[PDB]
This record gives sequence, C-alpha cells and structure tokens, in this order.
Amino acid sequence: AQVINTFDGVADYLQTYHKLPDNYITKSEAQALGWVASKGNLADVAPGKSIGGDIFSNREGKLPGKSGRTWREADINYTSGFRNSDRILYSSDWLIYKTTDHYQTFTKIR
Repeated sequence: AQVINTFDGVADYLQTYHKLPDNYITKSEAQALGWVASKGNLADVAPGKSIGGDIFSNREGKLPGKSGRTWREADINYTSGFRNSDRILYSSDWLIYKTTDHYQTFTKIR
C-alpha cells in the first residue's frame, strides 16, 4: 500500500474510487494542527502526508467550466517542505488537468 501523489497515479485513483487517497488533508485541517505555510512546516506537523482536496477556484478561466462546476486541487510530486507548483486539478464531473507552472498553463490528461 504505497502512497500516491503522482499526476497519473492520482488521476486514475480518482476515476476509480471517486475520491482522493486519505493521505491528503485540507489547508483547514493542516492549519488546525498548527501547520504554517509560512513556516513551511507541513512535513513537520504531518510527516508523509500531503495537501489535497482543497478548492482551486478557477477564477482565471485557465481551466474549463461554467459556474455549477467546481474545481479541486491536489499536491503532485510532494516530498517535503512548502507547497509546490506541480498540482493536479480535477473537477466534480471528472475532467482532469495538470500544471507544473503554478497556474500558468494546463494540459488535459483526462
């Protein structure tokens, strides 16, 4: 039962079970635990676990959608430290994109 936080790995797992792996928390939960993004210390309050399931809020229109549709994000390629640029996007209707450039540009994978 290896941890899953790759692009393709998370994509597939979503399409299957219609959820994350429960190694992802929310920014909310993290913070409660005393995580400070500004202290960078996600791996210290929650060693081995990642962020995921949070909202992305496609306000920029970089992803597709309308209004009823929401987007979520999840950490890709997480190791330790701060939150990175690599993140998987997946909507409720199960479009998936990726981005490796901190919400500059996205590529459709599913």
